[PDB]
Amino acid sequence: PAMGGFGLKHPPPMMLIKNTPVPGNITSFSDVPVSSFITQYSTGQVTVEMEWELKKENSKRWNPEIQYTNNYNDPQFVDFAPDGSGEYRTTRAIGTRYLTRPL
Amino acid sequence: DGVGNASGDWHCDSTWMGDRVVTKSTRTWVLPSYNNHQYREIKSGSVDGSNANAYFGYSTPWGYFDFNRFHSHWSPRDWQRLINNYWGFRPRSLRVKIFNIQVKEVTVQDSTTTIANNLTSTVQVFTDDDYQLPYVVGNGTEGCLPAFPPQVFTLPQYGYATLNRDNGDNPTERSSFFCLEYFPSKMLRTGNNFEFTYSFEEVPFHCSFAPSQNLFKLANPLVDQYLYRFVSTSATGAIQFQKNLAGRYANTYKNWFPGPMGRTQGWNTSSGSSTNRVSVNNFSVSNRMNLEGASYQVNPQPNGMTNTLQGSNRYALENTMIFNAQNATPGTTSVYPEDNLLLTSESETQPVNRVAYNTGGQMATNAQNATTAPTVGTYNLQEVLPGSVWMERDVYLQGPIWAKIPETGAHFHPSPAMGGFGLKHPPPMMLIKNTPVPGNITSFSDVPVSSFITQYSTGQVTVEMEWELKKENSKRWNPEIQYTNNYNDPQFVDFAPDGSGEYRTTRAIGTRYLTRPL
Amino acid sequence: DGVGNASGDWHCDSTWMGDRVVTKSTRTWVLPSYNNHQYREIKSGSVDGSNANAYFGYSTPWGYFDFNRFHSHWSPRDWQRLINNYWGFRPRSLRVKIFNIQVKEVTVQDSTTTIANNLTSTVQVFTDDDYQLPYVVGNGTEGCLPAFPPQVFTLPQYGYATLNRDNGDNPTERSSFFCLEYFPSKMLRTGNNFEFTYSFEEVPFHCSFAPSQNLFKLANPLVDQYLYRFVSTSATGAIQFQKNLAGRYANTYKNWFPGPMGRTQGWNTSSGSSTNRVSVNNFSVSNRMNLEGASYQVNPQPNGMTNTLQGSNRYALENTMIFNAQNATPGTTSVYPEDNLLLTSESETQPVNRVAYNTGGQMATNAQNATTAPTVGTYNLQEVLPGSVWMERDVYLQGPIWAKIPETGAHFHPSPAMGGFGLKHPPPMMLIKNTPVPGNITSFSDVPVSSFITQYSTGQVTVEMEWELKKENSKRWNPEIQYTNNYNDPQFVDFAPDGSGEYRTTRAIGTRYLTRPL
Amino acid sequence: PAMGGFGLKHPPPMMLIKNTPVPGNITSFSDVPVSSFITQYSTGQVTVEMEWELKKENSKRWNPEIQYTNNYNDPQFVDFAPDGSGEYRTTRAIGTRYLTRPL
Repeated sequence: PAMGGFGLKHPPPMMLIKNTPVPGNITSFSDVPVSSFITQYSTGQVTVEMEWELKKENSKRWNPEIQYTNNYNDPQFVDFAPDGSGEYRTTRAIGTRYLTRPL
Repeated sequence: DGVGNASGDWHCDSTWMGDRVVTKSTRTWVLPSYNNHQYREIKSGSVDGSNANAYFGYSTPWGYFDFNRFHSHWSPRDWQRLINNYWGFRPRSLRVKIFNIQVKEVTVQDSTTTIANNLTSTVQVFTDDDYQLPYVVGNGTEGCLPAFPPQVFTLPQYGYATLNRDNGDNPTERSSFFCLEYFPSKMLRTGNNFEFTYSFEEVPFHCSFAPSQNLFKLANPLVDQYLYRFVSTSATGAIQFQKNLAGRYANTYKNWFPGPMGRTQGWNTSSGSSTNRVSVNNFSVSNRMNLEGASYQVNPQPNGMTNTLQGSNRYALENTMIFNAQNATPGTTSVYPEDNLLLTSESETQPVNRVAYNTGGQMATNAQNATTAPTVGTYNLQEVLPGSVWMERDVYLQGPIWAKIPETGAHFHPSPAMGGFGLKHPPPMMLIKNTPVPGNITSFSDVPVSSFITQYSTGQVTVEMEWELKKENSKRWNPEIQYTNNYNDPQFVDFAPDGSGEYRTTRAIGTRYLTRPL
Repeated sequence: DGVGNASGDWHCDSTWMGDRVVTKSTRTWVLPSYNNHQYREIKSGSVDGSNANAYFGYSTPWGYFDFNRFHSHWSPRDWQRLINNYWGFRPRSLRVKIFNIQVKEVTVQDSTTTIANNLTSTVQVFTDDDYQLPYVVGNGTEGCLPAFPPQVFTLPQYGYATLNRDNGDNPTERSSFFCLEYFPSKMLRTGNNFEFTYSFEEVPFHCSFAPSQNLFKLANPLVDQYLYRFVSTSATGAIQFQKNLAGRYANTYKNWFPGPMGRTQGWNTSSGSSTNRVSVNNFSVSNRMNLEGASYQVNPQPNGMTNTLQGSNRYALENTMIFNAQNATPGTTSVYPEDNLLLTSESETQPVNRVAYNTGGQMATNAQNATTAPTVGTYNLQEVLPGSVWMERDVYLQGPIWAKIPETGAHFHPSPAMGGFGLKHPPPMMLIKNTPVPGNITSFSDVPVSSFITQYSTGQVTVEMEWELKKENSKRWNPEIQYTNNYNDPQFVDFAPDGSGEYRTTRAIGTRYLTRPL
Repeated sequence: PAMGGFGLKHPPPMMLIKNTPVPGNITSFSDVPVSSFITQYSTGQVTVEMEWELKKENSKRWNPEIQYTNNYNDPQFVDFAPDGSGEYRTTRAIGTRYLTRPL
């Protein structure tokens, strides 16, 4: 995929969900479908647990490498954490390419 | 399990069984929805003219259970029955349990609030077993199970201060944010109950006995010492000696030394108010330590001293623990006189610890020649010396049980300045919050929902501790001192509710009543 | 083991056994002490007026063994015996061995050099099995076991270029330094020997056959096609069709397409020198790719083309592999004419690959209306299309065997532009150096010693490969073309030493002689 | 120890070494010890293999931590690597306190 990630022939199934409808006060027959419904909404919890496989790095590089570090100067707030109002802040886009390898 | 079936019973008793006593306390709590289910970055700049009051941290939507006060496990009559008969004790086990939960949905619709109970709402609960979160339980903070069983209490809100920068309200690159939802909790609906058990590491007993011998009067007062002492110099500069007679403890050779000391100031209580200097703001003239460029008051100073000398009204107030008879409301900045305040006194230690308002001693300031005379210089602070002995602060019914020792790596004699037991792995913190239930949302928005139904929860909490006791075996002949209900012209009964139903407690009961020959 | 006992024998032969041939070659090497036992940071700025020549890297004190040329395993007569009888081959195993080592101590004392042999000196040796070091073996670099067994060779010095900054001689934060002493070597004194074995992954055979059918003449030339083709438009704009007759391959419908192509320029060899344009510096007018803001010449271009059209003297020199008959010395910047140079020709592929100096084809540039006429536009480059077929470059006796595929993650058709087999895990690199022996030091100094005894080492190296062959089973009637020793008026024998003892090789023997019906 | 490290009651033994002396050409008895020696020196290899025990970090910190990173600007040379002449360079003193822990 042009946007990064893993291309899959059979990716994780789509999980759809909806609130089964409950009719309002109907009082007479009509071969026409009922259109009066009680307004409802649902809430709940969802837990998703993934397992990943990792590829250990085994380099014989001598000098030190580059790492992703929390390098800010004169921080007025902590990144990746909620601010005064309770809104989550994220000022950086952390990628994945930090370690190196001799081509 | 079920809605119409109780999750647990109310157990609240004590059971003495020889060298062990098991206490049990149940209480009703109430948990508000703090911070509307959000995390807020709380911060403060220098207040009161002291940049030590400047912090940076986070307030969470969680509340916690605190069982770190003695009067949450002991009744005044079971405390008394302990301090009059044993030489020490130490906690052995713990076993908390939460049950009979009830979530209520509040609604202010139409300027009129209607409290209905939600049967499907949950409550989240987890114990921090590995000590991965900032511990806030052992710092003398309010919010513990009330002293009186009938009383219902609100759980306090969790929050913590993390590293701030240059004594300001800004963070450093090391300031950390802990997400509590990132821990595996357990969810409870009205029919469920939570259980948790723990066992203390070996800790040394607390010593609930006072010494009946002065540390510098351990020698026999009938026999003399076979040691001599330099007493003076003759006109010929020749040094002269004299034998150490019997009963002359001012001159005997000693083997052990009193413990650490740091002079504080002493103020006279009521009787002597006249003597105290008038109108003094202590802050400017108090004992303070500096940490990162800020001055913090170190009350109640390190262990090894006695705030008062038995028989006097003078007090080393900064070396004292001061509680309050009548419980107070949050945010009170009112100035109170000594009356309704319980000033603890550690004088049953005077035989071994030094007074905190006197000079610790005198030592030499120079070297005497055929010219210069010998000079001495009194010192105000002396720290630990090899071969010194002291007694630790005492515990009170209204005081803290344990404290967590900071895991820095190096420390000396881990005993909290406020009394209690210092522990490497203290009883886990038990957090709890009301799982949020969204209001009427009607459309997608990648923005998080902010409309919530207002709810609160109630329930019961039973905490059962087991203690180990150290039996007293003294061959004292005459009778000892006991803690007794000695009041004169009682207008009310102490440790009991008054006319309105408010619990009264006019005394601070300590632990040092029995004695022991040093 | 012992000083006066040989570590190994000299095995050098070939052994054909059906579908397998095992070759064996032994050679004598010499290892200098490079960089006086030190690591140096080598770097260059833009040279020749091209910042692509600007690098930054490290030269180490190690030397390595390179067996990546065919004539290091095959004699000219065993090569010939292979390309005349088989349809392909591929390597199966490898087994190197170093023995009969001898370290010599050189001394120039008194303006006179005396070579004595040190019996206690060692030699260090390790193979990079996990590919943790920069691979430098498969890049057409000199330093491989000589072609002729009698010849003694010096091992080349190891070194590598790492990331440089902005096409300059400075490093980036990602530039890496690899310490080779940080690998577990094996030490050898005169009586020891080193062994090492390896086995290639499955790789597809090389196809040593030329096609005997044009790709666009696969249809039967007697039968017509049942398909029609738009031939023209009538005066009424009405489209007209016509059937595809037999033998008219210009118009038949095809099923397969030739492969990729990228036009290079074509230059006429001697015979036609007159035609070539006079005095042209190719650099400015060559095929080049840009990588990080620098222009690199991409010789010999990607696979899928033929540098020449059989029967002509014109050559696509940038799509050609050019070797040298008479081996040359390091640092030579002399300009050479075609004479003593072996220009390889890939024309036995012309039936399937396109010429590199002609336009690849024509396609449409617009849309015809009642106004505009149909227009075509010749293209110079076309990459891979679905349903295309091509033949890979051929291998030569004097050319490379394998190449290492860069482990970036994504790649298409891993076949090295210089021919050979592309491998994910190619034969490990075998490094070797002379363990240093300090001069006369006489006092401590936390500074490393820089005075060393000058030494060099000699020894033998045997490398035995096993190859798999693909038997030819053709039902061709007439005789085929073979590689034959066809010289006229020979003044010397080829592939043999001349009067002085120098090995001659006037031909570049390829591999495509046999044929196959497409 | 005031200089850091581990204080030990029985630290790794000291390993001493010297070149056994070889006398020069002596030619007659003398109850006096010989003082004429052949000048010599020795060379060799030394391998030292230590085993260390590590304490895994298990923090529930959310935001990212600080790491030791190869953060240089306009590098004229690579650190922790030999320069043009072959001399090893080291411009930084790497310590050990990077991760954090709630007191």
